[PDB]
Amino acid sequence: ETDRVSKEFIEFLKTFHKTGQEIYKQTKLFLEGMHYKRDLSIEEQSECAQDFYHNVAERMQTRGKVPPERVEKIMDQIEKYIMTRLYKYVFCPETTDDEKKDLAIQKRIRALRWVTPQMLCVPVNEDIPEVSDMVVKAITDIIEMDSKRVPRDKLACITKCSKHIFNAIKITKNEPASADDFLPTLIYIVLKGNPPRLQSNIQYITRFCNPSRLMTGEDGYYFTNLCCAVAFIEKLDAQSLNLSQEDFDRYMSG
Ligand SMILES: [Mg+2]
Repeated sequence: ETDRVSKEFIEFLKTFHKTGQEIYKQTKLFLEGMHYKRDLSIEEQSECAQDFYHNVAERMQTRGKVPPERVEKIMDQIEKYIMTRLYKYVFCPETTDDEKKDLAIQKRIRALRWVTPQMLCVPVNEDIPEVSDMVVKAITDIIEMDSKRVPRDKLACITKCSKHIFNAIKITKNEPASADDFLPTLIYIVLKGNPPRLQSNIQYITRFCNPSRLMTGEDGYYFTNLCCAVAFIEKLDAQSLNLSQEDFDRYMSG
């Protein structure tokens, strides 16, 4: 696969022949350097990648007189390339509590399989085949996030998931979904899906995705909601589900 990305990257840079070859050298040198920084904290490595993005984006416009309109495409090609290559080294580092967190969240979600959409006031009626299918399609995308290496592709999965969510809500209510309808539905989808390495995926995106795509409202709104969904689940309690500590503890055990 990576060879496919390398070919696509090299072929893509010839398109800009002049500046292209230059960017390729800079990119190859950045990776060579990251090899020597493998032992640093994931935060610092994230900083090297974030700086690399910034510095290369400001080196074309100037030295290459490249149109600020074509830059975006290029940057996406660069992220695809380097992240496709760093993935094995920066995703869920043994040097972080990423794995311990993936496990706690997984165990946590697995212990909450008794939580119903009703308890969460979720505007989703799975007794309606169409809605049920929307729900499973949503889960599919959230789960497939883990199989993607590039942060942008991981984001695309989150977006595809949320779009199935809105249709599930639309069909159930027979009208457009309200603002307050989303988050509860996403929490439900995550509870029923228990997405692989949820915490590692969230951190990876936050660490190596071009920040320009995370708080711009586009995929940023969806990403923020998923983080908010995980946090909601982490601290979910009796009152949270609209119950008395009594009931809650009953379910949680028996
Ligand atoms: Mg889909």
